[PDB]
Amino acid sequence: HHGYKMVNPPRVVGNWTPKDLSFEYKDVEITTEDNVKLSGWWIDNGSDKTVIPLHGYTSSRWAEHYMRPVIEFLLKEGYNVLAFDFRAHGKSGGKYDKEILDLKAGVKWLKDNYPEKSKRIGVIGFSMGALVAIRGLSEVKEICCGVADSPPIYLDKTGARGMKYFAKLPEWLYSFVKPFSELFINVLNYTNSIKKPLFLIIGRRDTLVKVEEVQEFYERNKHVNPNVELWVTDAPHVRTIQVFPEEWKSRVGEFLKRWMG
Amino acid sequence: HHGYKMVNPPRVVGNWTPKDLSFEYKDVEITTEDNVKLSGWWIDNGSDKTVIPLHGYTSSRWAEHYMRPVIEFLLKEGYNVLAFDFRAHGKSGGKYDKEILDLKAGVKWLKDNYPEKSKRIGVIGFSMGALVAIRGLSEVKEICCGVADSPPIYLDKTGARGMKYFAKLPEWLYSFVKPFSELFINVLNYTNSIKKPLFLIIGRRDTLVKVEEVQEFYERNKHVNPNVELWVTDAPHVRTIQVFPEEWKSRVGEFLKRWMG
Repeated sequence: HHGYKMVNPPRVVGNWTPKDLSFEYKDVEITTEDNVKLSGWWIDNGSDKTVIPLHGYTSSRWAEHYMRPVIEFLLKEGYNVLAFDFRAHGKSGGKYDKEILDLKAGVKWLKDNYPEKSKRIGVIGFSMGALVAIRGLSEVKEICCGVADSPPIYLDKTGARGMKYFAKLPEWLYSFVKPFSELFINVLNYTNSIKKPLFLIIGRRDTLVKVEEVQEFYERNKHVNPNVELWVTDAPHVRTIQVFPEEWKSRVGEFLKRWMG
Repeated sequence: HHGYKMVNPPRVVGNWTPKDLSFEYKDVEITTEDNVKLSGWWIDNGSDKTVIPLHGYTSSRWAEHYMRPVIEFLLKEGYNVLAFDFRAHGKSGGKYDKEILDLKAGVKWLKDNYPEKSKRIGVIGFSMGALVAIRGLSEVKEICCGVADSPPIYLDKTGARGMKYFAKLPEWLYSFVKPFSELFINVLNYTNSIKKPLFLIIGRRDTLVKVEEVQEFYERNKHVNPNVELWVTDAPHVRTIQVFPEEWKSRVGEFLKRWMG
């Protein structure tokens, strides 16, 4: 095989909007510093606080097993929400590292256009989005706190684990899933630079990320960050909010109340 | 679940070009009647004959297990080749029935711009592309012959078969593959309208399309088409050319020589 010059994620657009949660919202376009046009929802909930939920690789803002519940949860807590698709995902433009530019653009859009709605900004990321949340908490000054649910710490190891499950499929399904494996950053370096409140969540039934990996991130970061916390759960990858919704929302709700005001 | 408003196929771009086969080629853009911009290779091989190889759903012109071999084969036979990505696949534009418009646009581009290179036009399709080849042979007058390798005859049944294999995967892989199942036309109607040479190829180890389905298409069409042929092979879906390359190329080469001149 000769490899792949380029592998763009699938684009999945769901069939619900914040209207289905009984919240008014705007469809907006956000432009990044490298001129990528992102698609998102601006959901003005009458707050001076905004939380930005970040979806995973190959996912989108619609993912019903974690994005719909987290957006509903955030709005019911009274926060404003900006929820956008990462580049090349969902309805966003761009051809498929750079997702930090997407988050920076979203924060800039809030500060430029709705500063009164974004006096405080928090981030919640899932899977790939949890890595972007971690990077954002380090590099984006306007973010005051972050939740990182199932962050891959060792991208190569996580990639290799996924591959272990490809052996079982029929050949047509294999050639479908393989390019995204091959398409699939030093995460631990961020343990030195994150000094802001951080809530790490990792599940024991996660077949992509080991609890030991997130535990080591915690052990390193806690020596320079007095507000990092770790929750080890009994759920699969990014599905604590699905399997343990009451506890996830209680704990994350308390964390956000603590830092968002 | 609320369903999917829209599911765009993954975009897979490989790392080979016709230069790697030692053939000069042009990167071209072809515009459909509904204004979709397709990407393709125009490979002028000094012939008055062009063959158009059509890839499958979620695939692209690069697929190394059938598209690279068929393009190499066609060029070594001395045919010109126009090889494009269907809408929303590979490098082609469009948001994801309509693939017949893509084929019509390719044929129009040849006839408009290179009529001397396309005195005869043949089509070879694989999987979804084989359905488009069948439809093209019926509806596009400029096409003189077609090869349909592994055409789904009953799209709903083929879709249902694929789903049988989803039960085995870990939950993260499932939510990845499911939208394309749900996203996934009366094919047998074409048995009445196809009157031009048609080579049907179907494998016994095909887990998506039953040999009986393609056999029934053959039985119906042969009463109005004196030049339809059927080859039942021992290969998996679209992989006769991979498992039996010499026989595939010998038989398809003879078919094309018979009709292309």
